[PDB]
Amino acid sequence: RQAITRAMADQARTIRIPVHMVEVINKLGRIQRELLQDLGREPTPEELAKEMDITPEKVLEIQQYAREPISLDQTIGDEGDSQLGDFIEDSEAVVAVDAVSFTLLQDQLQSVLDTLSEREAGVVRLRFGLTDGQPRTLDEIGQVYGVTRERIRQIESKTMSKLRHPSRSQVLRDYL
Amino acid sequence: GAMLDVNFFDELRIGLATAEDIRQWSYGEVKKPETINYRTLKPEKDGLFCEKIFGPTRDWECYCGKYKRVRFKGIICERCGVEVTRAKVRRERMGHIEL
Amino acid sequence: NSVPGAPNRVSFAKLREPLEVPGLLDVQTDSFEWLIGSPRWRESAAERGDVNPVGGLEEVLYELSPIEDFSGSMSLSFSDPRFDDVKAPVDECKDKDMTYAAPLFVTAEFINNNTGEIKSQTVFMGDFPMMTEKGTFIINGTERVVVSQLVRSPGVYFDETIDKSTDKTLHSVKVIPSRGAWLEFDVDKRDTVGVRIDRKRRQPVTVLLKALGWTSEQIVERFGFSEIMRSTLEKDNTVGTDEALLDIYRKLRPGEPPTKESAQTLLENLFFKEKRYDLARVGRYKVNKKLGLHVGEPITSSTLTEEDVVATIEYLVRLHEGQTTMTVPGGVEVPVETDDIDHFGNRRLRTVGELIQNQIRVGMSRMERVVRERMTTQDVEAITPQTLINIRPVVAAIKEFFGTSQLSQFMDQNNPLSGLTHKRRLSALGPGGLSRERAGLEVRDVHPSHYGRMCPIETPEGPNIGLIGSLSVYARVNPFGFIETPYRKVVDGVVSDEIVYLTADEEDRHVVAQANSPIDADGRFVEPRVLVRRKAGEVEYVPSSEVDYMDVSPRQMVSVATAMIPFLEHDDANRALMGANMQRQAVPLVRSEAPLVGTGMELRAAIDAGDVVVAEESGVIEEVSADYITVMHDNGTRRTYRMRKFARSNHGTCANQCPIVDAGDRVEAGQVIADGPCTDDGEMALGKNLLVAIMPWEGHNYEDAIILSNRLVEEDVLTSIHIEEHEIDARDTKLGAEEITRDIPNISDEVLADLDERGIVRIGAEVRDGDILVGKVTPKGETELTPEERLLRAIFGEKAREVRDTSLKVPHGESGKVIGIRVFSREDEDELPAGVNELVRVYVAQKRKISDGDKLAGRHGNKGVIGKILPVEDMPFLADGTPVDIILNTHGVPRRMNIGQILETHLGWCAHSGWKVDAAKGVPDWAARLPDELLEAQPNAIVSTPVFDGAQEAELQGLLSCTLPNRDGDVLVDADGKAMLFDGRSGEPFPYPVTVGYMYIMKLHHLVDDKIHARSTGPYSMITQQPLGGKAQFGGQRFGEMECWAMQAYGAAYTLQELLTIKSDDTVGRVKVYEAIVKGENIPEPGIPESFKVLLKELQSLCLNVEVLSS
Amino acid sequence: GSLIDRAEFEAENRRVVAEGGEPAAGRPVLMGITKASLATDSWLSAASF
Amino acid sequence: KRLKVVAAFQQSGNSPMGMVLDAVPVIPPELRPMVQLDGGRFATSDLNDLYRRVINRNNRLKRLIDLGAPEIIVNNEKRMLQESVDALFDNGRRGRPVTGPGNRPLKSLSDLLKGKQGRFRQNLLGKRVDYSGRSVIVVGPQLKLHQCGLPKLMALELFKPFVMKRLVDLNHAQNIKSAKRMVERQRPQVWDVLEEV
Amino acid sequence: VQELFEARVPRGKAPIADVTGRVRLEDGERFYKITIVPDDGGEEVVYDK
Amino acid sequence: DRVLRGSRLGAVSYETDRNHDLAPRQIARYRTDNGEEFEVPFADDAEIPGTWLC
Ligand SMILES: C/C(=C\[C@H](C)CCCCC(=O)O)[C@@H]1O[C@@H]2C=C[C@@H]1OC(=O)\C=C/C=C\C=C\[C@H]1O[C@@H]3C[C@H]1O[C@@H](/C=C/C[C@H]1O[C@H](C[C@H](O)[C@H]1C)[C@@H](O)[C@@H](O)/C=C/CC/C=C/C2)[C@@H]3C
Ligand SMILES: [Zn+2]
Repeated sequence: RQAITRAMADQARTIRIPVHMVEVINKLGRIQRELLQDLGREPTPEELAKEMDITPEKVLEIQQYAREPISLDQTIGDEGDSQLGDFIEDSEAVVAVDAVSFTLLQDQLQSVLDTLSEREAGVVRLRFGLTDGQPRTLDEIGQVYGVTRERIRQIESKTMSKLRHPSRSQVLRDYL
Repeated sequence: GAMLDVNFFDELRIGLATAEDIRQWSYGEVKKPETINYRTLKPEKDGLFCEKIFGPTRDWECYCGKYKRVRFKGIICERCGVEVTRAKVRRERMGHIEL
Repeated sequence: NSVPGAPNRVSFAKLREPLEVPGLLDVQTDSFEWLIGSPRWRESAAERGDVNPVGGLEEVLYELSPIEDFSGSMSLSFSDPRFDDVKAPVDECKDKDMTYAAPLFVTAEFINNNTGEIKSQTVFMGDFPMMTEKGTFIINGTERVVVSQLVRSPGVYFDETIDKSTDKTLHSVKVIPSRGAWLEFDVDKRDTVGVRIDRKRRQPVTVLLKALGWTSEQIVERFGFSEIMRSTLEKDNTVGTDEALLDIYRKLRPGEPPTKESAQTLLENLFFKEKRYDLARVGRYKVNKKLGLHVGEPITSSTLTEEDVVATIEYLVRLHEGQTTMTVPGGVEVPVETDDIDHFGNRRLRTVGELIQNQIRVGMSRMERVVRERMTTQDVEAITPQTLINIRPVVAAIKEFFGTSQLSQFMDQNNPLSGLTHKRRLSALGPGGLSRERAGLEVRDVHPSHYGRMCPIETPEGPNIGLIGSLSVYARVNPFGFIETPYRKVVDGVVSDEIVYLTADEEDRHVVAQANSPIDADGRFVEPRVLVRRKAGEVEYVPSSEVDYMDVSPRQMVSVATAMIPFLEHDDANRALMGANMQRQAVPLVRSEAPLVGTGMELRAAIDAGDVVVAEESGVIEEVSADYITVMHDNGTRRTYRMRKFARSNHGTCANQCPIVDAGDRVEAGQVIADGPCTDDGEMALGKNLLVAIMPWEGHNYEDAIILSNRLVEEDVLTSIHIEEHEIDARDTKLGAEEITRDIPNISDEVLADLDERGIVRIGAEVRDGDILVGKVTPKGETELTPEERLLRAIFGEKAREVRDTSLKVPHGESGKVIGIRVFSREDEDELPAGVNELVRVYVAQKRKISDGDKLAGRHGNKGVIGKILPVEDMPFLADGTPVDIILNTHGVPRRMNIGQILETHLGWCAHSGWKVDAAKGVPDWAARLPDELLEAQPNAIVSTPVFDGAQEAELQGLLSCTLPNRDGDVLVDADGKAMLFDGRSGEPFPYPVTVGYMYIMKLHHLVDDKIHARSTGPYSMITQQPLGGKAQFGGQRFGEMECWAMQAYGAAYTLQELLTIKSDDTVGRVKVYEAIVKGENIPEPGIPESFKVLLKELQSLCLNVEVLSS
Repeated sequence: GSLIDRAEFEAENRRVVAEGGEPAAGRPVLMGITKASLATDSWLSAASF
Repeated sequence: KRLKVVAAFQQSGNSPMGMVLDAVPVIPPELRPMVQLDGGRFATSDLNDLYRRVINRNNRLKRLIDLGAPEIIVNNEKRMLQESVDALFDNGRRGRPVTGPGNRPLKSLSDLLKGKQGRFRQNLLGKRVDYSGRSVIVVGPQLKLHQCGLPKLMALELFKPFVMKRLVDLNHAQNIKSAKRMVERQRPQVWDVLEEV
Repeated sequence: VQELFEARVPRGKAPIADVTGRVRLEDGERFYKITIVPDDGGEEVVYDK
Repeated sequence: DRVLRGSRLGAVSYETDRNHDLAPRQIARYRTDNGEEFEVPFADDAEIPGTWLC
């Protein structure tokens, strides 16, 4: 009986649950069912938490963990010709208008950054990591520019004060 | 013949595949009847969804997060074991069972 | 007549009827009251079969008890089912989504045998759903209807076939029970009667006979005359009872070693021990009536017997002998003939009571196995019936029967006629019934035993034709499940008024006269030769001495909704079918005016559908408003009836109930007190009365198109209210808990004006497609940002706003006001499902006008969408200035054989203008058989032609000749029924007179706003990458196989490459197509489809090496 | 007993009248449309049918 | 009838040893996904149960062989593994089909191809397309023969990227994002652009 | 039409002649018999059922 | 009582797919018992484990 119960608790569910949580799930189900038979009313979560001497939020966590998944090959409609898996929207796909909007945003940002000088645009692109993935820090840009980091930081502050102008913001405001 | 499918084909040969072909297609041997960790919802190790066998779930990310961008691509994390690449190779890599 | 608040609707009916229409929900209500065991059913059964008052639960609990162990040392029994009061009333259940139910209680008794102890406990069996006042169930707040099912009854069904090689008749028999095994006694190409038992063919009859213990002497004695039986008794090649038993055991068992106690018990377990073979009381009555075994004995011992088996073999061999009648020793004689499987004496009706009893029995079996399991493993002198019984399989069986089973349907209600005909519906298919591929051509036919038991007209017209029909008007269900029909008995040519309800077999035994036969007003027939219906459905004339039964009325053979068609006897059958189907899909308008010309079946079919507030007890009105009426009874008491102002029906239509009594009137018990959705002064009203001309007008009314005036859009003649709901739920998640709030990130203050403080909208805000209803925000989690996003947030200074916005936006192409916000919560202690925190429902309501594209129809199957709404002045008017309203088409009338619309148009014009038959010198010759007070009528008067006895054509001519003028001296319509219209557009009169009149058309539920759809780029599928489907999602149309064949047959190949690569599956192709269109470049060359790649991976996973080769 | 095309079989008679001459004897047969479409040259159009 | 398959194995460069199977392959997981819904509810893909049964019985057979068991248990375990792989490849072929919850037979690998619901007759030959529409029809007797009517509320959704490019080109919007929002709000100039496109 | 394109043997299968010549008609018991005499040295073709 | 909107358990980013430079990497050659060879490209600064699951 030990081998049968342990092996059923291991290989019963499609998502594997350890045996102590399966034990408390079985205890919760038997407790709720017996209190329904002896009561005539299906009890409350606080009643079950009173009976099992645990907290009601733990009772809700257990009753959320106890739910087994559904299968994607069932008949959704009236007649059976439609699987469930044909009506699930793939949200991780490409929305295909925001991608081309991202491309146009990159080109617009290129135009706006190229309306300034060379040192400013280079420091900004190295600071925020546009030509490469990793953003260079102030010490890295001071190394690549032959200066200290304080001049780099003053250049950064002055350029960020420059870029908040409406002449450089009226085209980029609608991109957020 | 072709394997990257450049839409330049002239034949499509079917054939009865041997065990030497089966264990040549596969990337890793699945050896546990688990799918997903019940608590953190991550793919289990050596399961039917294992990220070492079938590839990573996140774009250019290993399992332990030690390599997390495109500059580490085409390498394998020496701790976790997931080859860091795009996450769309979970649609194309196969595994096998040794009976 | 005989309804206290009836409008005076004068009838053209020539002949009196004896029997009024029975209560139309009597099948549902009386079957459920049979199941419960209600005292009303108790006194009715005491009137009609008083020998055994047995309910459904009592029958199941008595076929269950007793329940013992294997040792027989302890027994558990059941007794006394008994209900309680319901836990909540109907409207509260529909509000808070609770199911309308009541608890079951059962007195259980556990008996120990050796020492002897009985233990009486009151076991709570479960929550049992209860039927409402109108025959509907309520499940989870929705409203459901259980449909009846037609199955073939148990018994013996003798039938013959030809063999088409030797061309000899090969008879057979199928002793088919309820819940048992089968057995067939065929006749082969030879004369060896094959006894294929449980579909294991061999072994002629001597095997079963000597297996029963019969010797060759007794086989010779009972079966001596039969050449077939003596040939088999010589070709038996087996002597000995045990010699037969070992053959039976080795062929039926095989895979088990035989022994002389197993074959001793196997046959006695299969067909006689009643734990495995219980043909029901229906089957016992059917077999005992078919062979004539017992006559007056009550129905008990529901298993078979060896007497019945040898009677079956004797009947079969005398049927192959070609005899006429047979008397088995021990019983009365019976005729010898083959049986049919489509006769209505063999198809019983499994109604709702038997349907719920079956699921309760299949729950009680699984409870019984658990109880008899734990009656051993539990220790003795320690058990109690509270510990024995597990009610979980019974409550799960009830729950799985009501929710998600194809005979427990979601009740449709777009009008009370469709509610009423959604009940009283017979379906031949379902669980335990044949599917549509097993449905042969023979079962869809109309057998001649359908006269008055099932309507031949009303049925669906898709692939389900003939499998679903409705009951007739006067039909009534037997106690056993057959369908009874009334008949007036005539004695010696004197038609009496006693009424005898007759099923199909007794309808075959006698001869039955016609409904509209000329009675001589004494009971005597006028002519000696009367039409009649013979046994097999033959139609003959007959001398009137032989006729012993007469129909109760015409329209007996027809359904409810088909009896509401005027002039049915002039139409065809297919267009009448389309009219009876399209009559129930009408929508409720805002005004709902009663029809001018109708039949007598509107008042009864409206007050019997339950959607009209009817005064329970008489008295006087105290107080009226738009919500509540309080009558004052004769003795002190008062009673408030609450209305339903704008409730949402089950399909998105309005459910108004306005009152129709003033504050001083006196109502009697049964008077209609408030209209319903589609009613006017009590009776049904599905549309409006519209002036119509039958000319073809400039190709706009071409090929079943209908044009209308602008007066219907202006004066709101055709206008329905539609109410939809939207539902969202704030629940917990892994990262936190979603909240309903005003602070939605990355949103302006423009869309946040209509929202109030707790996030939901106000009441009365007119919304458009894409506006915020419920402002809900989710915890987003941790994501990395693109550098452009990072420096843009640095440029504008705006923060991260780490929670993701997912509101409830009103979907595409919807608008209207916001009626009501019913918001539940967890903190206010409502019954919410596990893991949910806050549920909220918002009800949006729009007021749809009429529009071109909407589907209109008359009452004779003359459908057609609206072609063009003309303005008022370019619409052909009469010689009075009155414009016509709609213009039908001429060419659709004569080729469809439905001139009932032309007769209804003529009689409608007569009823609108009003007439006066000038009997100055005597009543004229056409109107000599008209009733009185039909010689003259006021304008806008109502009339009523019944179905098969109505206005004659000569009487229509005579009414249409004398048709008193409008306001001037002006008879606008001559004796032909036509008028001289003027062209409203050019100006000249039309050169020929044109038929006009007042028709009655209804607006169907096929509006355009539920059909028009488009898609540029929406969602996509999961496994494959195709776009999704249907208007519920965004979805795209299906470019199937035959359209690909057409595109190949054109020679157009590039469009096929387009539609099959870069619009459905080219995952890197779609975004390049979009970018190329936006930037203005050429479309790139496509690539391979992902569905083909999926095909390749599945073929590689089926151990098939598939290598794609370059060269 | 194997059904082969009239073009492929007659070309194989051309290859076999040389290099030692004997003809494979054949008589023309008439087959229905399900039987004809399944024995095509492509295993993709046949399996899709 | 025998020479057909024997010459089929003899002519090509094939071996008959591949009819038995020493290593089963696994389909990639994105063709049998475990997608979670909104609200934590999960959805398997009905091949995971067959794969899990094969994995379970294979591990148990390996443990029985390494443990050392009598012939009855090992023979029954090997026939169990054989039945599981046969049910994986074609459920309902030999004997009773393997049913899941609710007495529904599971969708095996061959059932992704067979019949009308397979890949061939459902998703390879006829697919759902984009840039599409559907509505009811009426008679238009003033049109010429090559013309057709069209509702503007439907043609505005059919021709959305064309009209987006065109009203970006005419300076009615700053970029594609405000142009798309302008189409969604249906401002009174988008019809004047819609006629041109 | 479906039995033509599928090339089944038909229901009302009427035999045809196989050679020129005169016939030997027989009206048998419940089913006839027809035999065709050839104009050459061949056996007379019999059609029984 | 909601809309069927699924999502696989994983995120999809999009960065610059450039192959002109990568991180420098070694290649370790692992060997099983049955005469098999395998190549696993680890990074340069990576403690290469003495065993490996092939
Ligand atoms: C095909 C079928 C039912 C169809 C869905 C509806 C009727 C088809 C005939 C027609 O085309 O008009 C069979 O129905 C049952 C057995 C199995 C079959 O169900 C089936 O196999 C198909 C579905 C079985 C249970 C479905 C439950 C849920 O499916 C939705 C919600 C739940 O119930 C359904 C409600 C259907 C009510 C219909 O009612 C009809 C009109 C509309 O088609 C519907 C409003 C009315 O004409 C009404 O008079 C007809 C009722 C059908 C009579 C009983 C038949 C037995 C709704 C479609
Ligand atoms: Zn790692």
